Amino acid sequence: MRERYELSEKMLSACNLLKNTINDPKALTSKDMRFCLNTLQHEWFRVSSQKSAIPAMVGDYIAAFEAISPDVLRYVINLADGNGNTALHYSVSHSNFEIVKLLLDADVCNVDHQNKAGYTPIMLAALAAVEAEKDMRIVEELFGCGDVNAKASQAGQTALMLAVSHGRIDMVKGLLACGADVNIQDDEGSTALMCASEHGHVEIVKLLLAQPGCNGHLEDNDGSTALSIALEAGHKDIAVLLYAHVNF
Amino acid sequence: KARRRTTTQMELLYA
Repeated sequence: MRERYELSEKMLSACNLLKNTINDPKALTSKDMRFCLNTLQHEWFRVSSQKSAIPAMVGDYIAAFEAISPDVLRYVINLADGNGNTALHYSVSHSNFEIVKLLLDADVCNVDHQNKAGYTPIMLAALAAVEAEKDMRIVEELFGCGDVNAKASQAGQTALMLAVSHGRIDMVKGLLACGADVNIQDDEGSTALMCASEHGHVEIVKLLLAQPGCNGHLEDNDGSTALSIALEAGHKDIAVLLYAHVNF
Repeated sequence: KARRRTTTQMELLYA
């Protein structure tokens, strides 16, 4: 058997103090707890969220928190820093998918939490570097735990739109396969399909078009369709694919 | 428009 990483004395102390005040909102927001809570947060982010975070150490911390109290586990895992980021945001963004998996396994993450920038961990996953087959299953696990159709505070973009705009075909297939709606329009009326036509992703256009109920007729706020956009972007091959679709 | 922008990993993470 492997000897588990233990919480630092500062962290154990803070967590035991938290356990004893967590159900008392007066105590929790008081001056007397401020140093405790800052220490708690400081330690958790140092251990869980740096690029060089040790996955085993994070997993052992999670177990240690649960053993102290399930309420302590929920509390720490869901801490957001001053950028509004949780450990789930940072671990998705650093492509540290071992840690992403350990966090989902705790079954307490607020996976729909929007950071200050306005994005959820699912949106961040759309742009993350996925190297292995194992990692994509972890990503699809993430998609299944949250709302894949949530809209960013910035322009109302979805994870699907972000994945399309980057040409990440792996990722688009994942989102679609976990229930991402093709027809959602951002704040300006733009669809995923329109994103695909701006960026010239012919393979992604074919994939979106192949989805049941994919609407090529939708117009953005200035009456532009995917077809009208495609022609202006110079993408003849996309335009003929789009034209055949809206006239099938 | 947002549909034409290429958003980076860091634009998603930090305001």
